[PDB]
Amino acid sequence: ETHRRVRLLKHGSDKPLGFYIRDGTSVRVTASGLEKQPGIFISRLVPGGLAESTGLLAVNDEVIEVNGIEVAGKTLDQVTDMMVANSSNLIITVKPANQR
Repeated sequence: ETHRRVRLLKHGSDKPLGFYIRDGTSVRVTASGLEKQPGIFISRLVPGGLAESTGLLAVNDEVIEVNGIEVAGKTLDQVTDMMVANSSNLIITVKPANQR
């Protein structure tokens, strides 16, 4: 299965998380069919940050959920709000676009 839950930030609140996110409409084949929906993707991944430190995610990768709570279908505000709340434990689940 393509997605893995990665925890970003368990030590290092001084340094940046090391990644940026982006919103785009993702069309996937779901139980509903081909459905295009708001989705968050990795926009930039920065070396030196926790994202690169885990190095398990890539910029092409698509975000599924954060801390156990789905972001697939939420608004960019809602998902960022997750991340701000999950600042002590940012767990993001992504799937690579080029599969795993």
